[PDB]
Amino acid sequence: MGPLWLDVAGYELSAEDRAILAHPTVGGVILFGRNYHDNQQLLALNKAIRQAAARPILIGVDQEGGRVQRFREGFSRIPPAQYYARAENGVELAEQGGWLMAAELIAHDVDLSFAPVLDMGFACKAIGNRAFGEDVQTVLKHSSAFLRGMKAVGMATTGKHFPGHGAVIADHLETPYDERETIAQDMAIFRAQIEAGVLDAMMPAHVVYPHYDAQPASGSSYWLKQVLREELGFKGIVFSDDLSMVMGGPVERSHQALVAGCDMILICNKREAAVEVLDNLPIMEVPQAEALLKKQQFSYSELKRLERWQQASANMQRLIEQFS
Repeated sequence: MGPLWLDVAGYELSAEDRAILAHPTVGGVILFGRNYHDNQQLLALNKAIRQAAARPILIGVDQEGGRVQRFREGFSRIPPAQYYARAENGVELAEQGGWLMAAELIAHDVDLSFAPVLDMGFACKAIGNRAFGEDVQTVLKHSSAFLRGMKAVGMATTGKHFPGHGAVIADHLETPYDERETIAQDMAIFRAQIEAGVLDAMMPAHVVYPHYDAQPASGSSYWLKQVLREELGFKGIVFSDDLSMVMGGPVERSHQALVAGCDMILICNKREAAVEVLDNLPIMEVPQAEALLKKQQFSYSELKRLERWQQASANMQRLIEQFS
């Protein structure tokens, strides 16, 4: 695997997608709703992706439940992360949620979902009910549960959005700011999940914490190195934010993400810029990214035979209905 995650246009690989997936700078492919028509089509495309790379490669997606579920039709609907803690059954249900979400991606040949959201609070319009809670305990208590489900089926985990996007309650510049003099609680959540060793990966917030550092966390040496590696001893993979959203052109920016301390970089919704990176960036391997590869393998028929799937999909459906 190389460092670059990119995307494709639709339901099937084009000639150009194929030539690009064979380039050793690509490490992974991130799928969106636009790449999903139906269960069999999804399987066929993921099979075509792995085939064109002729080498291990990652297939990722943002499948959190609720406001962010790329694949809905033909899947179990997963509730907003927020709901779990509102049932008096929350830990039990969050785990089922995480297990069901993870299990079904895997059943369709996807390695990982970019989750869980470890942000605190609901006031950030963009995070909202994507968060597990408004306080450190609620959040830790329920995302640990979601985390454990993911891991039970062999799915690598990704805490986002470090060091915490849940209080970004402002908005007329290009980059979002969070001007608190301290974000100690928001970050205590990432710290504990790191210490417990339950995250394989971490996605940084594209947010400036002016009290701390001038750069957006996703592109900040302080946040990704001093804080994330040195102060917290995180040992997993570090993603960049989508490098499409100062620093220079595509290849200039990627280079900064990497120097800032990202192990991998995402370039979405801009094919020309991904290609510019493939053509001009010196080749680097990210072998430790092998750790994100899904660890189990099964089909959707085999899965739908576990009592566990039958309970979980029934229990998620009613959890959703319970809080319309």
